[PDB]
Amino acid sequence: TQCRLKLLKLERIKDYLLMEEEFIRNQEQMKPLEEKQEEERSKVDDLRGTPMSVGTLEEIIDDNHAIVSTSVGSEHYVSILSFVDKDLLEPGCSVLLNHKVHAVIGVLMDDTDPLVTVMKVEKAPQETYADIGGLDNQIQEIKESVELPLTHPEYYEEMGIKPPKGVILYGPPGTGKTLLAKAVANQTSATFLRVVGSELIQKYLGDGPKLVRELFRVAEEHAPSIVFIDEIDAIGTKRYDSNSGGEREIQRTMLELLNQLDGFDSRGDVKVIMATNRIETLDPALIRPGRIDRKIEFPLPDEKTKKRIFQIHTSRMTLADDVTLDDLIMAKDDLSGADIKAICTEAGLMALRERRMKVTNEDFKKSKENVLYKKQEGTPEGLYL
Amino acid sequence: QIHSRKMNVSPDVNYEELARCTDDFNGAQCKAVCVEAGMIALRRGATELTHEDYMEGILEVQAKKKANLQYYA
Amino acid sequence: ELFVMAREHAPSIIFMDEIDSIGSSRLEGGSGGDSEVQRTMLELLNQLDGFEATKNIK
Amino acid sequence: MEEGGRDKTPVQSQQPSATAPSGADEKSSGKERRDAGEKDKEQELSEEDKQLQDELEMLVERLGEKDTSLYRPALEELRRQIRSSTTSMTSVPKPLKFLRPHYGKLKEIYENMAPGENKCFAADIISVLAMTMSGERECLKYRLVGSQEELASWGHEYVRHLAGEVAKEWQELDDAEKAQREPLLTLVKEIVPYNMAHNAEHEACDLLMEIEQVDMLEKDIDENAYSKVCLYLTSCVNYVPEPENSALLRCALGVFRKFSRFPEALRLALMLNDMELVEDIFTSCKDVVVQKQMAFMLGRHGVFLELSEDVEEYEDLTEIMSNVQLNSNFLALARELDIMEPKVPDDIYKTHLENNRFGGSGSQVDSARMNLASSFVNGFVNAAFGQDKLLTDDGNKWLYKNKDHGMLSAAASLGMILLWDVDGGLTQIDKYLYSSEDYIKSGALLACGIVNSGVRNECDPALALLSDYVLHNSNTMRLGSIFGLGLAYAGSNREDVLTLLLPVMGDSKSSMEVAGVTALACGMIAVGSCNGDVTSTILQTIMEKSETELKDTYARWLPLGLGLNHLGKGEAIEAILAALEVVSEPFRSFANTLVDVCAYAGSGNVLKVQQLLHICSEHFDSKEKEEDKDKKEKKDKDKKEAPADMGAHQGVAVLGIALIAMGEEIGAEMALRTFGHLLRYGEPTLRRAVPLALALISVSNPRLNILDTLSKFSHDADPEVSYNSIFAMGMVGSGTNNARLAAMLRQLAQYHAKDPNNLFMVRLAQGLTHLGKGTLTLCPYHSDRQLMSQVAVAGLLTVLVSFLDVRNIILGKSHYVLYGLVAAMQPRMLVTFDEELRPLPVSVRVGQAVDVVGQAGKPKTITGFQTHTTPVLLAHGERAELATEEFLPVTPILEG
Amino acid sequence: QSTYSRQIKQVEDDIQQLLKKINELTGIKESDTGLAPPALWDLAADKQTLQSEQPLQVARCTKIINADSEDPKYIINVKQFAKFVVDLSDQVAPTDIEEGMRVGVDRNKYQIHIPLPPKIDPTVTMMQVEEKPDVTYSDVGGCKEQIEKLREVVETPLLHPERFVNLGIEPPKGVLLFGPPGTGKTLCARAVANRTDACFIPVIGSELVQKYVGEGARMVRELFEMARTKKACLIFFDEIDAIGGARFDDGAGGDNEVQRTMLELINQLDGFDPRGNIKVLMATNRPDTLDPALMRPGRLDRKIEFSLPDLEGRTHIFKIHARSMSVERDIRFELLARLCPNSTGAEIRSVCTEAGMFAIRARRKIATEKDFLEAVNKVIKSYAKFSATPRYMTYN
Amino acid sequence: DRGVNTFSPEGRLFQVEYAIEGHKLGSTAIGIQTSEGVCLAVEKRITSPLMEPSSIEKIVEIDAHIGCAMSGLIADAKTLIDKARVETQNHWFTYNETMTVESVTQAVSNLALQFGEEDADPGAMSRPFGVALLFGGVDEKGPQLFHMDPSGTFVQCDARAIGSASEGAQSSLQEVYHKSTTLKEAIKSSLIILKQVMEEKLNATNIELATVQPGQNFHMFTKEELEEVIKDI
Repeated sequence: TQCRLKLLKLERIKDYLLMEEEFIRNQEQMKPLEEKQEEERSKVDDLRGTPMSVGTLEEIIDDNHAIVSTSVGSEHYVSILSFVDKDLLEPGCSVLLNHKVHAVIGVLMDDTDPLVTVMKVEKAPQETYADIGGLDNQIQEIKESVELPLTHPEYYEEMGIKPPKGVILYGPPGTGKTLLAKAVANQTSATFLRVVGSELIQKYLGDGPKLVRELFRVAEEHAPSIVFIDEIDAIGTKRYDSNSGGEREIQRTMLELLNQLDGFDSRGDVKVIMATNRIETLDPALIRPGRIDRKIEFPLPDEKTKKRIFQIHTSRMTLADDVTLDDLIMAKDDLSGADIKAICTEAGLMALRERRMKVTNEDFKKSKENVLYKKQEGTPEGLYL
Repeated sequence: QIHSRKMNVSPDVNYEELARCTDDFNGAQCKAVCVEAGMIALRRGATELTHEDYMEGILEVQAKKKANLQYYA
Repeated sequence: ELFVMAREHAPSIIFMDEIDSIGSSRLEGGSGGDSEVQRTMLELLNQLDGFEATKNIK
Repeated sequence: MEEGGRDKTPVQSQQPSATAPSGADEKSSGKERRDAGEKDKEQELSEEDKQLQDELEMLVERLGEKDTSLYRPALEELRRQIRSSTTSMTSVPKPLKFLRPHYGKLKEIYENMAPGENKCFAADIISVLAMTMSGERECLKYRLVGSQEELASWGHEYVRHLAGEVAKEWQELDDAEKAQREPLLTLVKEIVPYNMAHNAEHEACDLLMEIEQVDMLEKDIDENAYSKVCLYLTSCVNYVPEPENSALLRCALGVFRKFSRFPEALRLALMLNDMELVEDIFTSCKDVVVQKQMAFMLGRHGVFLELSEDVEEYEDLTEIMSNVQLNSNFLALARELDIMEPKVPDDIYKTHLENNRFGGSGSQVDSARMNLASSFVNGFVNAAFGQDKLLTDDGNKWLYKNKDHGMLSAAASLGMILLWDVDGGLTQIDKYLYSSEDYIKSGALLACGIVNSGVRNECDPALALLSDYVLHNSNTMRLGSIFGLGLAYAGSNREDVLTLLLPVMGDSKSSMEVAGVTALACGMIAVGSCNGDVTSTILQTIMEKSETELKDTYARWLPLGLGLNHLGKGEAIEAILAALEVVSEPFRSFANTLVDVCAYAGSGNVLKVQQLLHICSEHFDSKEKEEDKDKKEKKDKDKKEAPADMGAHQGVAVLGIALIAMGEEIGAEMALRTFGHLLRYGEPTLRRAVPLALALISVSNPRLNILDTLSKFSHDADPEVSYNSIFAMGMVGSGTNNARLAAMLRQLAQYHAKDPNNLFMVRLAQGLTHLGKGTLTLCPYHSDRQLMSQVAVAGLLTVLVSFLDVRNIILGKSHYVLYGLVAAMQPRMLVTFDEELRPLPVSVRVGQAVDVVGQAGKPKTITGFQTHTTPVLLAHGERAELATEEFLPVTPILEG
Repeated sequence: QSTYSRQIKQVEDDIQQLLKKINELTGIKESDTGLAPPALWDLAADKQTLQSEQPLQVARCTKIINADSEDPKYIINVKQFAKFVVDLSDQVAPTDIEEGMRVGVDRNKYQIHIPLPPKIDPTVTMMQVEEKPDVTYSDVGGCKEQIEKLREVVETPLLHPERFVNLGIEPPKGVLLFGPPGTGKTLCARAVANRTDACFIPVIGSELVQKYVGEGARMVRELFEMARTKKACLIFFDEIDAIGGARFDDGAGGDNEVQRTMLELINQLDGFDPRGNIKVLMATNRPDTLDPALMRPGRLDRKIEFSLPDLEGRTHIFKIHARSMSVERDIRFELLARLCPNSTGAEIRSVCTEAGMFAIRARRKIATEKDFLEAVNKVIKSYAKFSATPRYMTYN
Repeated sequence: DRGVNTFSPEGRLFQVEYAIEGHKLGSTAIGIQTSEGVCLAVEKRITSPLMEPSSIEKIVEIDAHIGCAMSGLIADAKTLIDKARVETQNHWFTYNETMTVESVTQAVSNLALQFGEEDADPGAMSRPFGVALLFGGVDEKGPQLFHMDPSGTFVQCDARAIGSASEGAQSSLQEVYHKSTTLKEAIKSSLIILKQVMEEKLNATNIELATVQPGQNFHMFTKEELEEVIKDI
C-alpha cells in the first residue's frame, strides 16, 4: 500500500527534473538539442506572429495534412509546418492557425462554447442528505443500483453482467423525487449534470441529436457521473407542433439517447436517474428493461413520514411555539412530500403581505388551503371514499 | 430454367412446381428462395440440393418469434 | 447560458408572452410553444449553483 | 447518538440501536470498558456474554444499510473499549469472543487512512490479537462474505487486515496461514497480493490450488490475483535493495514452479542467475501435477517462451540443465528430446521468410569504401532472419573483394543473416573457414558460432566445433573463436565453456588490437548464469593498462570485461579478487573498487546512491574514463525490474546520458552514441517516441555513428505503424551527402531502419513482461564506445541475433505450427490487475492467426468460452502463446 | 521514505513552474512540437512551407477544362460553394486531378499541389463509430437459433466469395432486422461482425441527418460508396427511424428531410448495378414505416424478425448469461426465464442483472435462492407491463 | 394501429402467440394416467398456510367420473371450467353413459378461439383463452388423460405436465415416470415434479390431490391424505 506510493512517485520525480535538466544543459554542451531546439521555438513563434486565425480541427489525415475549418469563412486542407506535430491536435480541441498562410502553428486554445455550459450544472442544495425523513427504503434501492458499482466497478463488470445502471423514479409526483437525486449525488460524490428532456427538441434542425451526444460525452469525461434527467416525460407526452424541426426532430432525438446510453457504444460509469411523472405516460421506445435494472414505485406518503420532514423545515424556519406542525399534517390526507415544502415556502411569503417578518400559526392555516387545492384537493375525494 | 444451369436444383421440387400448390409469387421472390436453398446446402458442404433446403427457404423468408409449428400443428 | 448572462446584468426578467394572435400556429399540440420554454427554464432554475435560496432572475 | 437500543427492552428502541454506538451506549460500550475493569471478571461474565451476542447482531444490521454515516463512527467508538482490558485477561474463552468483532472495527481505519505511520501501528495491534483469539478471524471473514447484504466500502476493508498478520510484530508463525484469504482473493484483487508476497503465505496457495482452479476457469479471474503477488515480489527490489529481495525471490520461485501457472516461475529463476534453479523449473511441473495435460509440457514450453537474448532456447543455462531431468520427465524420450533440440525450433522460422519477402535492394558494389559499406547493409535490410539468402550464397561480390580488417567484418556479419539454420548456413561458413587469409577464417568463426547453435542440446553441440578452433596459434583466429564461443553459450554455466576461456589471452602481448574482445566474450558467459570466474580476464587487465593506454580501443575493452565478469553475483567475485592482489600496481587499486560496485549492482536504491561518489567527472589518468560510461547506463537493472518500473526507466535511460555529458565533455559524444543501444536493452513500455526524437539531431552532432546506433532500436515494431518512421529516417541520411565516409554511416542507418513488412521485431523482453537479461546485446554494446569507430570494430558491432521466434500461438498438446488458430478479443476491458495484462476469458469470437508484434497485442487473448478453459500461458502474442490448460490432454480449441 | 513523501506534494508545483520549458520541448500550450514525429518529418516538411502548398483550401473539382494564358487549369467549386479557375503547381501531372474528384487549391495562389482524398466529408457519422464492439458474448445467449440464421446470409460471402461463384449462387444482399426496442437487433449484428472478422462500421442515421435538407443526403451517398469500394465490408445501420421513417406530407408539416435521406440509402444498397458482395444490414424500429423499394429481394432477400426472442431463446439467454456469472446452480435458470412474460431479450437479461446485483451486494462467490426470487417476482409484475413491447407490438 | 386480430409478418396470429406466454405466470396442472386411475395434482398457489384449505377449488369435478385440473391464467380458467360442467352434463344427461375423456376435450377446444373485435358479441370472446386444461377421468374403454391448449389441439396423454415452466414441468417427467407403474408411484411422481415446476414449497395447504379411478368417482383429498402424498416424493 505505502510501498506503492513510492513507485508512482518514482516516475514523476524523473519527469520534472529531466525536462528541466535537458533543456538548459543540452543547448550548452556539444550539438544534441542545440540548434534544432532553438529552431522549433523560433520558427513557430515567428510564423504565428500577429494575427492568428482560430480554426477547429475537424479531422486529421495520414499524409502530414489535416482538414481544419477556419473561422474566416474558408476551410483548409493545411500542410504541416516544420516542427509541429499532427498527432497532438485532439478532435475535442480547436487548433490555432497562422492566418497569412494556413498551416497549424499550434494549440494555445482549446476554445469553449455555450453548448458545454448546458450539460455542466453545479449543485450546492439547501436540502440535501438527512433533510429528508421517512420513505427510508426508497433511498436504499437507489444506492444499490447507482452508488455501489460506480464506486467499485471492479466486481460488477468482472462477474459477467454489464453494471446495473440507474433507477426510474415514478409514482405519485411530489414525493421528493428531485431532492433524492441531488442528495444521493453528494454522498457518492458524482459529478451532477442536469438537463431537461424538453430542451433537447428545439427550433434548430439537426442540432437535436448532436446535443444528446454531447450530454453523454461530457458525462463520461467527468468520470464518476450521474446524469439526472429532469422531466424526460415531456418528449413523449407532447408532439409540440411549434418546432420547425417537426415530428422528424422528435424521432431522431429519441433514438440518439438510446445509442449514447449503451447501444453499440456501451459507455460505462454513466448512470441515468430518470425523473418522470409516471412511466405509463412515458414513450415506449425509451422505456424498456435491461438499460435500467431497477424501477422504484413510491407509495402515497403517510402521516407518519410527513412528521420527520417537517421537523427539518421547522429547524430551517423562524423558531416559535406558534409553529404548529401536527395540526397541518393531520388534516391533510395520504399525499406527497412536496406539500410539506409548499406549506413552509408559502407561509414566509404570506408574512410579507402583512408587513411582518414573523411566520406564525395564522400564515400556516391560510397556506394549508391553497396547497391542498392546488395539489390534488380532498373535497372531490371524500364522496368516492 | 436459367437459374438451374448456374447452381444445382433438386429433382424433387423446382419453384415452378412449388408455385402450383401455393399461389403466385414475383420473379425476385423465385430467385431469392432459390439462392437461399443453395445457401443451406453450401453450409452443409454439399453442392447438391434437397427438397428440405427449399422448404426451409419458405420459412427463412417468414418472420419468427416463438418458432413452433407444433402449436400451429 | 441565459441565466448566467442575465446574472451579470442582474436583476433581469426573462419574459414569456402569449396573446394568441402572434404565434397562433404554435398554440396546438403541446399546447403552446411558450410553455416548453417555461418548463425547461424553471426546472434548471430550481437548482444551479447556490441560486435556490437566492433570486434576482425571474 | 440516540441513547439506548439494545440496552432498552421496548419494541420501539430497535431503530435507535443501530445509531447508538456512534455517540455512546448505556452498558454496551461499558461492557468491554467500564464494567469489565471496575467489577471482577467472573461476576461480570454472565452479563458480558449476552451483550456480546447483541454487538454481533449490530454489525450485521449496519452491513444491512449502505450508509457510511452509520457504519464508520459506530465501529470506531467500540474499539477503544476492547483495547483496555478484555484483550487477554478476562478468561480463557471470553477474550476469543471479544476479539472476533474487534477485527471488523479495525479494517475500516487501516484501509481508509493510507499513510506509513498508520500502516505500522495497525500491524502491532493485529498480530498480538490474532495469536490470542486463535483462529476466529478465519470464521469472521467467511461469515461476512456470505452475509445477506454488505457495503461496497467493506469490500476494500476486509482484505486490508490480512496485512497486520504478515509483518509478524507479535507473531512468528502462529496464524501466519490465512485470515480466510481465499474468498477474499476471489472477490477483489488489490491489497491482498502484497500481504501474501511478503509473508511467505504463498506456500499454502499450492495446497489450495485444487479448489481455486474452478474459479480461475470461467466463473471469475482468480488467476489475475496470483499474477499480482508476483508483480509485488519483483517490485520489492525497487522498494528495498537487491540483497534483501534475493532471499525472497528464492522462496517465491519454489511456490510458483509448483503452481500451474508457469510464466511467473520463469521470470524469477531468470532474475536469480543460478544453475540449480533452472533444472528445478523444468522438472517440478511434471512431478507436482501427475496428469499428462499441459503439466509435463510446461517445462519445455516455458524455456521456449523465455526470450531474453540469442538464438533458440535463448538463456542456454537452461538448455544444458534440462537434459538429465529430460530422461525423468518422460513424455516420450524420443519426442521430448527432439522438441527440446534446437533442430525443431529452426524449421518454423523458414516459413516466416516467405511472408516477409525481399527487401534487398542494397549495395553489394565493388571497390572503395562501398565494398566495406555493402557488407553491413546486406543483413541490415532483413534484420534477424528474412529472405536475404540469395545475396549470402553469392560469395564473390561482397565477402572476397575486401582488404585488411574489412575481410573479418564481411565474414562476421554473415552469421547473423544465416541465423536459425540447422545446416546449409554451416556449409556456407565452413567453405570460407578453409579459404583465403587469416582474416577470412577468424571472421568466419563468429559466424560459425551463430549457425552451429542449431544442432545442440547435448548431442553434437555447438561447443564441439568451437573447441577444435580455439587452439589456433594465430591471434586473430583464436580471438574470433572465443568470440564465437561467447556468442553461442550467451550466459551459461558449463564446465567446458569455462575451461576454453581459462588459458586464452594469457598475455597482454598480442599482435592484433582486437585481443581485448576475448575478455568481453568471457564477461558475457558470467552474466545470465553463475559467473565464469576466469583467472585470465582478471589478472591481465591491470598489466594491459600499464603497458599501454595510448590505443583508445585496446585500453577500454579489458576493464569492460572485468566489470561484466563480476556481474551476476556478489559472492563469487571474492575468490578471483583474492588472487589479483598478489600482483599490486596503482591500476589494481581501481580494479578493487569495481568489485564493490559490481556486488551492489542491480539494487533499486544502493546503485543510485553510489553515483554521487562516482568515477565520472574524474580522470586519474584515463583509467576512470573506461568504466565510467558503463556505470551510468544501469542497463541490466532497467530490463530486470517489473513492467511497472518501465514507465520510470524511460526517464532513467536519458538521465544516464545526461550525466555523462555533464561530468565529462569528451564523454558527451560517446554518451549519445551509447543511447541507441541503451533503449534496445531497455525495451521500454513505450517505444515510439524516444529513438525518433534522437534520430534527426544525430545527423548534426560529430560522429554520424550515433545515427547508426539509433537505427537498431529505431525501426521498433516492424512496418505497419512504423512505415512513416522508417521512410523518414532513411531520407534524412540519403538526403545529405558531403563525403563517401559520411555517406557510409548514414547509408548503414537508412538500410537498417528500412526493413520490409512483417519482420522480426527488436526485443530482449519475454513478450509477456518486459523482464529479461541481455548478454547478446553486449556484442555491439561494448564496441560502441571506441573513439572513432574503425573498420575492425564495425564488424563486431553488426550482429543483431536476439529477435523473436515466429511461433506466438499454440505449443499446446504438441502442435508447434504457424497454421492459424482462433483467438478471442474483449472489446470491454476490466483488467489492469494482471501483471502480464491479459483481459477476461469470457471472450467474444473473432478469426484466426497471431503473428509477430513487438508493442501491443495486449487485448488479444485465446478463447476460453468455446468449450470453457483458462490460459496457463498468458496471451499477448509478442512472445506469448495462445495456449490453455484444461482437464483434457488435447486442446478442445481446434485450429482455425 | 519521509523524503520521498515530500516529493509527492512538490511535483505538482514543480511541473507548473517548469511549464513554459515543458511546452516547447514535449508539446501542447506555447510552441507545440512533439519532438518525436515532426522532427523526423522535418526534411520533407520544408518543401511544403517554401511553396504556396499552405494554404491548400478545401475543394472538389467540377470539371478539368484546360485553357490558355496559364495552360494547366481546372474548374473547381469549393465546399463553401463558389468556383475559382486555378492552376497546376508542378508536382503532379494533369492526370492526377480528375473530374468529380476531391482536390486541394491554394487561397493565396490558387493551384494544385496534391489532390485531396475523395469522399470523407462526414466527420459527424465517424463520431459514433467504434469498430468491432460487443458487451461480451455470454449476454447474447451464445448460439441461439436467431444467431445461426443471421450467419448464413451475413458471414459467409465476406469470408469466402469463392464458395459462392463455385456453386453458382447469386450472392445475397439485405437482411432487415426488426422488433421493438430491446430485442437485440444490434447485439446479434455485433456478434456476427466479430466472427466474420470483416471491417465493421456501425453508424446511427441520426448524425447522417444534419443541418438542412440535402446535406445529410450527401453524407449517406458518400459513405455508402466508400464502403462498397472497400472489399469485405460489413455495415450495420443502427436504429433507423431517423433515415427510415414514413413517406408522406400533408402540407402542414412534412417528412421530407427524413425521406430524402431514407430514399438515398435504399437506392444505394444493390444499386442500379447488379450487386456487389459487400453486405448491408438495416435495423428498423417499426415494420410499419417501410416502403416497397426497400422490401424487394436483392435489396432484402429474406426478412428476419428478431422480435421477442423465441421459445428456445428465452432459456438460452439466461443459462449462457448465468454460466459467466457466479450464481447458485440448484435453481433452474429456465424456470426464471419461463416466468418472464412475453419476454423481450432485454427483459430476460434484466432478471440476471437484478439477481446478480443482490449476490454482489452480499459479496458471495455464488448467489442464493432469495436473490433470484425477489428479482423474478419483481420482473414479472412491473417490468413486463412497462416494456417496449405491449405498445409497439399491437401497432406493428 | 391495427389489431391483435391481424396476422404478424410471420404469417401467424398475434393474439394466439401472446396467449401461451400468459400461462406461465400461474398455476400448474400435472395429470398422470395409469391403468388403475387418473390422478390430478395442482397447486393451490398460497401466500400462507393461514389461508383456509376448506374450499379452495382448482381441481373441480366436470362429471362424477371425469375431473379436471387447470393451469395457466387462473382467472380466465374459473369461468371455462364452470361452463364446461354444464356442457358435459348436457351430454351425460342425453346419452346416459359415462362420459369419455376425449369427448369433453374436443367440445371445450372450439370456445378457446372465437376471438375478434368484429364477429363477436358479449357472450362470445374478444380475446383468446390462455388456459391449458388437463382433463383426467375413467371411461368405458378405461383410464384416459387428455390435454387441451389454447390452439385447440387435443391429444392423448399417458403423462402430461404443464405449469409455470411448461418446459420445465415436462423435462422432469421423463426422468421420473415410466410407462407401466403403480397408482401409488403415480401420485408420488407428481409430488417430485410439482416442486420443480413451482417456485414455491411443499405444504399441505399448497398442494391439492384428486383421483378418479375404476368404479369410483372424482375424489377430493383431505388434509390427512394430502399429507400421505406429500410424504411420497
